[PDB]
Amino acid sequence: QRLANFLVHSGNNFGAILSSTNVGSNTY
Amino acid sequence: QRLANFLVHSGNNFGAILSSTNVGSNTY
Amino acid sequence: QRLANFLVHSGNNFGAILSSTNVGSNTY
Amino acid sequence: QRLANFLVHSGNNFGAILSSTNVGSNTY
Amino acid sequence: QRLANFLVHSGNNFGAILSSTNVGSNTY
Amino acid sequence: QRLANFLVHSGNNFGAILSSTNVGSNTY
Amino acid sequence: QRLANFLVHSGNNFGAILSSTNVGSNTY
Amino acid sequence: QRLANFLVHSGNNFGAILSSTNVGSNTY
Amino acid sequence: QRLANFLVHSGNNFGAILSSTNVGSNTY
Amino acid sequence: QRLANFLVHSGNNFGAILSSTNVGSNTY
Repeated sequence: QRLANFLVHSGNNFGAILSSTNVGSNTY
Repeated sequence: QRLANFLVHSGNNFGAILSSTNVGSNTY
Repeated sequence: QRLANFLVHSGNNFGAILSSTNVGSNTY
Repeated sequence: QRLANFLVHSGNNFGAILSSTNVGSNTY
Repeated sequence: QRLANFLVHSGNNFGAILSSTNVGSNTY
Repeated sequence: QRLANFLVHSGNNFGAILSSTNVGSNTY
Repeated sequence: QRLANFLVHSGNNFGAILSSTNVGSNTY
Repeated sequence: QRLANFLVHSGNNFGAILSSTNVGSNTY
Repeated sequence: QRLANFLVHSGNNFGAILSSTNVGSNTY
Repeated sequence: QRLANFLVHSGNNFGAILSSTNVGSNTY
């Protein structure tokens, strides 16, 4: 039913790649 | 039913690539 | 039924590419 | 039903790759 | 039902790869 | 400069009240 | 400069009140 | 500079109150 | 500079109150 | 610079109060 192909070429990674990132950084 | 092909070429990554990022950064 | 081909060439990435980003940044 | 192929080529990784990262960083 | 193939090539890893990382870093 | 008064009366709460909620729910 | 008064009356709470909630729920 | 007063009255709490909650729940 | 007053009245607590909770619950 | 007053009244606590909780619960 569902098919997916992923091909990634990264030289230098400082962020997110195929990732899920959560940052609160709230202030009260 | 659903087919998807992904091909990404990144040299330097400082952000998000194929990612899901959440940032609150709320203030009360 | 649904077919999709993605080909991306990025040199330097500081933002979002094929991503979903959410930022609150609310103020109360 | 669901099929997925992942192929990643990373030279230097300082962030997240195929990962799930959570950071509170809240302030009260 | 569910099939997944993972192939990762990392040279130097300073972050997370196929990982789940949690960091509080809260302040009261 | 900025002044704000909040007064909320809730009987039963199943959603968000004075909150900031983020839901990805993306599909690739 | 900034002043804020919060007064909340909740009977039964099943959601978020004065909170910041993040849910990935992504699918690859 | 910044002043904030919080007063909360909860009878039964099943969710989040003045909290920051992060849930991955990702699928690969 | 920053001042904050918190007053919470809870009868029965099954969730989070003035807390920071992180749950991976990822699937590969 | 930073001042914070916390006053909490709990009858029965089954969750987190002024706490930081981390739960992996990942699956591979």
